Amino acid sequence: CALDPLSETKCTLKSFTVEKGIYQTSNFRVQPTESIVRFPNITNLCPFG
Amino acid sequence: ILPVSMTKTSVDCTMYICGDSTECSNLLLQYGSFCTQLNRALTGIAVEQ
Ligand SMILES: *[C@@H]1O[C@H](CO)[C@@H](O)[C@H](O)[C@H]1NC(C)=O
Repeated sequence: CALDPLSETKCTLKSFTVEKGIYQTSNFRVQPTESIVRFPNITNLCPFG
Repeated sequence: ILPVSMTKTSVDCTMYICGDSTECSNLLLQYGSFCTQLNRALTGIAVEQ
């Protein structure tokens, strides 16, 4: 159940012969390419001096 | 006036109940065949409409 789109159909229907039609095998989602942690530019630095 | 069709919605647990949560995902598959049933129920509705 991982090499062909047909094989996932055979695997979801649990049959080796898949009848004519459209079958929702699985679901996909484009994954986060990266993480964007964003905050306001520093505005109140402390005067250690 | 007569209603005929309905909005062909389709849920996906592994994204609805929790997205980008693999620990929730395998916790879901511990529950079993609830969600393959729900997608089956809603695709049955969608084909019906
Ligand atoms: C003290 O002055 C020096 C001068 O080079 C500066 O580099 C340093 O950042 C200053 N430190 C503080 C805590 O103001």
